[PDB]
Amino acid sequence: MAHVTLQSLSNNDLCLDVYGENGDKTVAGGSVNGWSCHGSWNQVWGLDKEERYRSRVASDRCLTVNADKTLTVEQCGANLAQKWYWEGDKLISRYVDGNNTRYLLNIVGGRNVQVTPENEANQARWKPTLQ
Amino acid sequence: MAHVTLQSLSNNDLCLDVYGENGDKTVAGGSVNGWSCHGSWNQVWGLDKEERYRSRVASDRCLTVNADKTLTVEQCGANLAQKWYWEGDKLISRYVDGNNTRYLLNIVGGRNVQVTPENEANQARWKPTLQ
Amino acid sequence: MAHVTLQSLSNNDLCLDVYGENGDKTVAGGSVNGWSCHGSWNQVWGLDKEERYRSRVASDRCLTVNADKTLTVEQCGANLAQKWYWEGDKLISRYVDGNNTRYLLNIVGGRNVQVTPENEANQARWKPTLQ
Amino acid sequence: MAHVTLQSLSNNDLCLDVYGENGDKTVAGGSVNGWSCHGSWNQVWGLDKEERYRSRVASDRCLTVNADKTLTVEQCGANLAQKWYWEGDKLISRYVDGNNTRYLLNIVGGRNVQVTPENEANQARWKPTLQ
Amino acid sequence: AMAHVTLQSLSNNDLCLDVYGENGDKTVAGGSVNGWSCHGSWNQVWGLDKEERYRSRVASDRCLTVNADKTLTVEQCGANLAQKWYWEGDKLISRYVDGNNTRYLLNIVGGRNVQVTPENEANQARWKPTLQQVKL
Amino acid sequence: MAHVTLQSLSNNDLCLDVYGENGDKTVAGGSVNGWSCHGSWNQVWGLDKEERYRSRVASDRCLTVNADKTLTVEQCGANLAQKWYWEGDKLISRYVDGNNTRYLLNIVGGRNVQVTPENEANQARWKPTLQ
Amino acid sequence: AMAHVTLQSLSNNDLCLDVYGENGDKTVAGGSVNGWSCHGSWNQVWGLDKEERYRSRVASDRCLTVNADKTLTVEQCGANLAQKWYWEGDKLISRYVDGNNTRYLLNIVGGRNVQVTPENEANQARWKPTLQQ
Ligand SMILES: CC(=O)N[C@@H]1[C@@H](O)[C@@H](O)[C@@H](CO)O[C@H]1O
Ligand SMILES: CC(=O)N[C@@H]1[C@@H](O)[C@@H](O)[C@@H](CO)O[C@H]1O
Ligand SMILES: CC(=O)N[C@@H]1[C@@H](O)[C@@H](O)[C@@H](CO)O[C@H]1O
Ligand SMILES: CC(=O)N[C@@H]1[C@@H](O)[C@@H](O)[C@@H](CO)O[C@H]1O
Ligand SMILES: CC(=O)N[C@@H]1[C@@H](O)[C@@H](O)[C@@H](CO)O[C@H]1O
Ligand SMILES: CC(=O)N[C@@H]1[C@@H](O)[C@@H](O)[C@@H](CO)O[C@H]1O
Ligand SMILES: CC(=O)N[C@@H]1[C@@H](O)[C@@H](O)[C@@H](CO)O[C@H]1O
Repeated sequence: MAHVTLQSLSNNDLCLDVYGENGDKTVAGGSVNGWSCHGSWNQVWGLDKEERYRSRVASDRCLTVNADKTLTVEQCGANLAQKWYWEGDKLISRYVDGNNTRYLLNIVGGRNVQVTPENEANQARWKPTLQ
Repeated sequence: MAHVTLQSLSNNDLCLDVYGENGDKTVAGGSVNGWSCHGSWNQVWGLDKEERYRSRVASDRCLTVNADKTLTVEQCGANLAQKWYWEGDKLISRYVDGNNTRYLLNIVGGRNVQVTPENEANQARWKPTLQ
Repeated sequence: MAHVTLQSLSNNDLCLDVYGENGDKTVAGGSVNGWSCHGSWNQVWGLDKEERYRSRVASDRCLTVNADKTLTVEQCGANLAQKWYWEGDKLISRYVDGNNTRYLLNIVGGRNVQVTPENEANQARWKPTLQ
Repeated sequence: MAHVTLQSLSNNDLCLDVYGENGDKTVAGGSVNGWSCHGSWNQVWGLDKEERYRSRVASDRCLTVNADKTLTVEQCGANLAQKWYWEGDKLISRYVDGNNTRYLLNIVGGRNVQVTPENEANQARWKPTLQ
Repeated sequence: AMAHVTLQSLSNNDLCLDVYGENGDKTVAGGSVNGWSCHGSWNQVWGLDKEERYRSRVASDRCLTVNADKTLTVEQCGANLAQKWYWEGDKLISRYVDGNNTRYLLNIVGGRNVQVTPENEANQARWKPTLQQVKL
Repeated sequence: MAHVTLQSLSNNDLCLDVYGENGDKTVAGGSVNGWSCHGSWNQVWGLDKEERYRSRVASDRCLTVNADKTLTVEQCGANLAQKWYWEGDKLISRYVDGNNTRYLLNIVGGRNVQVTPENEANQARWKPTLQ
Repeated sequence: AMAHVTLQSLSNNDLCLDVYGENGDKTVAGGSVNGWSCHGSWNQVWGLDKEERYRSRVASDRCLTVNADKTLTVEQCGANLAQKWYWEGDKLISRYVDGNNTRYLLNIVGGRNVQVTPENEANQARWKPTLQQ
């Protein structure tokens, strides 16, 4: 498995970053958003055999689409909300709902990163960058 | 032969699952429907050389299309109702009837899984996943 | 040479089968038709270098189209009535006559296998199946 | 050089056959026509580097278009009337004349084989069959 | 392996991308980059690294960098898209982004001045990376 | 270099032939025309690296297009009138004039062989045949 | 080790690119280049180097050069696009640029005169790099 940073190509310096909870980067349920690139453990990810992006902050922390379309790290499971695949420079969630849309990883403003309907995902270019 | 789980890509957590008959998963004629993924043996399957999906619940149990379009596990034979092939993420039965239609493995509501005429199969995406 | 059964994809359970004559399945001139699949000696065939389908029932027995379009096993010779080729899942005779048509291995009714002019051959899908 | 029989696909049992003259199959000028296939030497042919079809009846016997469009075996020379090429199942002579036409090996009635203008050659399908 | 190249214009009969430096010193961080006639010295040799940065051979840790005013400098190497470059045929394209919905191309904007320019206006923007033997 | 006869496919027996001058096949300026095929040295040719067809009649004799479009053998030089290339069964001269047409080796009547404008070259099929 | 080629026209039955030189001296810098019948002497032999220059065998350091007025000379070798050449099929195309926004092609412009000509006017512009060795 390749350890990578997930660096935005829609912003001059933003990487996908485990904010954590109250300084604690290792906590289950910790928030994920954007930050200037520095490649510390909370910015390194690995894509496993189940299409989950595992964080290097600790064991058993997977990038997770939440109901409100925000991002956290959570214990790894089988949910499609934890599955990801690439199409060119688009990073797409396998998450499904009644809206008949694919959801793309996308900068929604400032350092906020969420998933956004494909048609409306305007800052959704990423590069998996080998550490 | 590769042992796989058959996970839905049309539902955020559904796998093809041997319910059995009265809690007994090994019974011939036991029901097959959907359930959340946990990869126990009643959710593991193997596609043999005769295009049958063998269940790991016990020997000689093949995924079978019934006349009412529901699914069971039965003793393995030559019937087309036990034969399956992939097209992309669609899992297609070789079963024929008087409808000039192919039948696709499909979620028809809740955790109910059946085969549905191709034109009407709108929750019929699956991913075979190595165990 | 691959030894196969010839199973219909147009009928849920029918294989090309040597019936024989009066119980005797080794006799030249023995009848060929449809039966449920069991893979026993009288359902096993092999396509030779001369495009003949040889039967496992005895040496020197070839699948043969007759005048009236029924099928028998006969001694192997050079006649086009004994030559067969595949186009996708269609199995076609090289037999010629004055009727401006190709003849396809086909099911008419439910139990009777014969060859049929192509344009009327509505249940003519087959699968050569190893073992 | 691969030796073949030249079997018709427009007739259920006809091969190109050196008749000879008065029982002698080896004689120069000997007639060529059709016969049921038996694969003896007077039905075996080889395409040489000059595109001549050499008969196995004897040395130096090539399939030759005569001025009346009948066929004989003759001593091998450079004339286009001895040159042949395939195009699908059509076997075409390089013979030229003022008729703006290609001449195809063709059954013209019964066991008579001649070459015929392409737009009128109705029984002109052949298959070279390896021995 | 990183190839040492000159970046020669195909839109001007004799212009290479060149570290001007400052005050005669070609090694300074923040030194200007523009065009000059080709001579292939170290301040004209470049190498594309695994992070898509064009490193100058003039000194360690000098990367071709798009500035806010679209001029070019060499700067200490980091992660910013302003230092990332990719080829499409003979166009050398910056990964720099802003609100103008455009790609920026390496472009001669007049005389020996080289900047990046919006794609639809980049008329002297053809380049050839040319393998250059480097003397130690 | 591969020695060939240049045999016509537009005439049942014609090969490109060095006639010579006064019975002498070796003379520079000797005429080239057609003749029945016998494969003696005045009918054997070799295409060299300069695209010249060298005759085996004698050293330093190349097939040459003359201003009047007749053919000779001449001392080998650099002129395009001595260069030839194949497209399919057409043999084309590199010869140029102000008419902006390509010239093809062509039978123009009986055993007369010349070069002819491409559009009008109707007996211009050739086969380079290995000796 | 550059392959020895002549640059022979396919638009004229016998014309090669040829260093005329000056007053019989084929080695001189700024020597004129035009056409002549093909004889393969060193003033007609060329080599394409790694910088896309056609070097003449008349002397060290002599490259085929497009001049401002579109005539051709041999000159000391340098980096100028005016000395760079590439092939597309039987067209030999210069990298020279100017204000006209055209590619320039090696072209016969009358008798033995060879220049470069704008692409869409170049009617005697077919060439074959012909191997000598
Ligand atoms: C080096 C490091 O961990 N820095 C983190 C940063 O990546 C980001 O997560 C931020 C969120 O507020 O907090 C910082 O402490
Ligand atoms: C771990 C396990 O076997 N769980 C099964 C489940 O897969 C499903 O078959 C369900 C049907 O009602 O019954 C459960 O007991
Ligand atoms: C089990 C078995 O072999 N059954 C054969 C069947 O294949 C078919 O040929 C039939 C025709 O009457 O005869 C049976 O004896
Ligand atoms: C076995 C054999 O060679 N049979 C030949 C047959 O091929 C055919 O040429 C025929 C002509 O009338 O004569 C037979 O003797
Ligand atoms: C030999 C050399 O380095 N020449 C440089 C040139 O490359 C360019 O940078 C110029 C900037 O004004 O200064 C010159 O001194
Ligand atoms: C064997 C031989 O060389 N025969 C030549 C023939 O090929 C042709 O050139 C003819 C023209 O008149 O003259 C003959 O003498
Ligand atoms: C054999 C030889 O070198 N002849 C040259 C010719 O190549 C050409 O350069 C010409 C220009 O006027 O001058 C001649 O002296």
